[PDB]
Amino acid sequence: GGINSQFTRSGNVQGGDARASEALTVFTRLKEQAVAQQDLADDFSILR
Amino acid sequence: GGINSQFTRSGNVQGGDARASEALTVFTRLKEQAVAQQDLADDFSILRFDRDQHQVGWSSLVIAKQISLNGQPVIAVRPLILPNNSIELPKRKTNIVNGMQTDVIESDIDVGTVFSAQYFNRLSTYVQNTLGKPGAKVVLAGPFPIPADLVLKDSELQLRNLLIKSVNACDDILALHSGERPFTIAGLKGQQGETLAAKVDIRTQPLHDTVGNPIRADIVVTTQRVRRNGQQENEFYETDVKLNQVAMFTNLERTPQAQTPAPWVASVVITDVRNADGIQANTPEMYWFALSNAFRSTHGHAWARPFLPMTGVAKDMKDIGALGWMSALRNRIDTKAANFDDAQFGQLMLSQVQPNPVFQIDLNRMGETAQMDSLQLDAAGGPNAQKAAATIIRQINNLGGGGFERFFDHTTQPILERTGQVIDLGNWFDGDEKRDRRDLDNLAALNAAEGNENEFWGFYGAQLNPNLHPDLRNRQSRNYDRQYLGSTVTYTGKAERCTYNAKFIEALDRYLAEAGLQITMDQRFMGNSVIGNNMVSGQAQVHSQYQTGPSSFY
Repeated sequence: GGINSQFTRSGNVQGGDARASEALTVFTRLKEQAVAQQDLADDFSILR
Repeated sequence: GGINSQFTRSGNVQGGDARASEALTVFTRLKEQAVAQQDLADDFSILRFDRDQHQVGWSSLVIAKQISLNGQPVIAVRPLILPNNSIELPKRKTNIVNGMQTDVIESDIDVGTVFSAQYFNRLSTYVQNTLGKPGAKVVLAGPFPIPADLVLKDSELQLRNLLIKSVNACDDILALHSGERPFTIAGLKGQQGETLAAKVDIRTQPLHDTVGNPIRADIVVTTQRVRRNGQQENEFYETDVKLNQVAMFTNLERTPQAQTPAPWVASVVITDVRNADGIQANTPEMYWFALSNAFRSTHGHAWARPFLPMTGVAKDMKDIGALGWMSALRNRIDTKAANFDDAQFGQLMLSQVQPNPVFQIDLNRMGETAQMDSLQLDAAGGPNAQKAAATIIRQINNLGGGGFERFFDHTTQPILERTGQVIDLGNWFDGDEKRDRRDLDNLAALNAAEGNENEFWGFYGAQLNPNLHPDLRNRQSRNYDRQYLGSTVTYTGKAERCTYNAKFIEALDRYLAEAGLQITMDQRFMGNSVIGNNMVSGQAQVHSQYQTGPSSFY
């Protein structure tokens, strides 16, 4: 919390979620592939 | 040597180290990736310390960051040793005598003995010459070896975390040398109506280091900030409310009394002390605040909780029934029974275990907290005994106001004591997963050897016999581990065990408690425990030859 802002050592550790961005990228690639193969229609959206 | 130059056959063989260039390339790529993602700042350098052209035992990687203080350059270095399994260092020979025969003992050399004063002097001179500053001051930040048998091709995350932690340590030491505001508990009030709570935990899987090294941990004590207001929002969401963590495990030692005091005494060993993951700062005054949590484990005899049997499984390695082998009855007490429960478990602990524990620490000069372990080792005993104690007292005074003299007197009271015990550091691969070598303790050896007391006594003497030479003790300890654990043992370093002063812990706890720190946390009749306090000492008071001879003196 305020301890990090009180000392402010250079460099960043943790503070992120890495099982969401990769899933979003995978889903976007899968949607693009499905649309290319005339399997779906470009009328929906994917959000995080 | 000169033979090759005397014949000069075409072609070259060997003559190189291949576990340094690849590591340097990996570290450069990781640094570039981290800088690209706005994770670090381009202000530090990575250099290689080749053993071939410096004539040293092991090659190393050094991370140097330099600043300017009042016009005087200052360089901070964090060397990383790189042991290799493809080459063998020459061993150390020692001689002992037995009667009329003398023999030679071939010992082994660890990583710690390699990092000597001459090694650091050569490293500092090389860094000074490379960076273009011949007279710059160089300050150490704490070595950290990279264990062997580790494939660098698929270990990118551990190396990245190690690099970030090394940069953080360099920043910490530079800031400490420059001079900043000390961390005090007076600033932890928060003035928002919150309280600090300590949670105890019992674990069965070992903790892991930043490089995957397992660490034994049975009792874990943590400190958190509880900010539960009335209509608290963010249900199921928590904002990093955690400050410290201490890993502890208990071990039993037997006092030498022939056969009312319990035969065995429980000693608690502190293995790892660390802060929260979110906190990126490491200062000396946080170490004592975190260490103060160790004494809190005795609030409800929580150190005995791992000893009680678990229901359903029995690894038979930590069984407490083996303690009955040397009891009044020869056989072992049989747990895992319908009748057995906590009703007489307390009776057993009262009748065969001392109520009070003992606190010990496994100091390591090559661990993550090397800069404090070395200081405590120096304070334990040596040429630098007064300076280390004065520094520790000054730090404790800086943490929480002052006036520590009312509770402790370092002039006529030792802080730390050295028991003359050396502990190997290694890991053995269990059938399921890799474990820690320190799982083998007195209870484990007693369980392995069911009734043969002489073998167990030999094992116990192989640890703390003052008469026997230390090399023989290390040899016996290395043989016993192979005998019991398995063939997968892999040693990685050395550690030393020390015993804290009994009054020092209580004085520190009372000083922190009086300094405005408030921490809150959490059957069959046996007899009257209070009738014995009131006892009449005296007896009722009611009214109800020596022939001599001549003496020249009088």
